[PDB]
Amino acid sequence: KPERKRVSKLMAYILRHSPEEFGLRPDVEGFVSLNELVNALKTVYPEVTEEFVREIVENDPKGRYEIRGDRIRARYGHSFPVSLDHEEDTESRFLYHGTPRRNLPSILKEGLKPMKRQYVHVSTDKIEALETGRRHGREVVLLVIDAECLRKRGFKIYKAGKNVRIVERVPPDCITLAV
DNA sequence: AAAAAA
Ligand SMILES: Nc1ncnc2c1ncn2[C@@H]1O[C@H](COP(=O)(O)OP(=O)(O)OC[C@H]2O[C@@H]3OP(=O)(O)O[C@@H]3[C@@H]2O)[C@@H](O)[C@H]1O
Repeated sequence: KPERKRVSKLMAYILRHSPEEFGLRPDVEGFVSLNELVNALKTVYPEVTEEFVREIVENDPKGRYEIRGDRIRARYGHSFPVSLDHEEDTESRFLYHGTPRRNLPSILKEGLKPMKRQYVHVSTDKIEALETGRRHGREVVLLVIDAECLRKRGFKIYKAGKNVRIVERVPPDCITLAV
C-alpha cells in the first residue's frame, strides 16, 4: 500500500506535469516509453521494476494510467497539452464536482475553469467528487452539473476514467445546485 | 497538490 502510492504519485508527477525534468518527451498523445518511465522512476526509487509499474497500472482504482504496448500515459490530469482520444460521454444527465466552499463565490461568477490543468475534471460519482474536493480543504461543497446544458453550448464531455470525465469548461448557468 | 520528499 505505502510503497505503491509513493511510486504512483511520482508517476502522476512525471506523466501529467514535468516529464522534461527527467529527460522524457511525451508524444502528442501524451505517451512516453515504458522503459523510459522505469528508468526515470529508478533515479528516485532504485528498486522499481517494469513488473511493479505494470502492477500499479492494472490495480489503479480510478483508471489513472494507460499502457499501449511498450508506451504509457496518464489518461487525464495533465498540465501540458495532449491530444486525447477518449470516447464521448453522451449518456450522463448529471455530473458532479467537489470543491472547497471558499471557491464558491468565484465559481458562481466564472464557472469552473481548468486552472493549471488542460481540462476541467468532473465525476459521474458523488462520493468520488466529494473525496476529490477534500484533497484541497476540509470544508467541501458538492456541485451538481446539468450535462445536457454543457452539450448544448458545445462543451462535449469525454470518458477519461472509470468515473472521471473531462470538459473544456463549465459555465455558471450549467451548475444547477451547490450542496 | 495523484504534483516525490527535503
Ligand atoms: N473559477 C474558479 N475559481 C476558483 N477556483 C476554481 C474555479 N474553477 C475551478 N476551481 C477550483 O480550482 C481547483 C483546481 O484544482 P485541480 O486539482 O486542478 O482540480 P480537481 O480538484 O478537479 O482535481 C482534478 C483531478 O485531480 C485528482 O487526482 P486523481 O486522484 O488522479 O484524480 C483527481 C481529479 O480527477 C479545484 O478545487 C476547482 O474546484
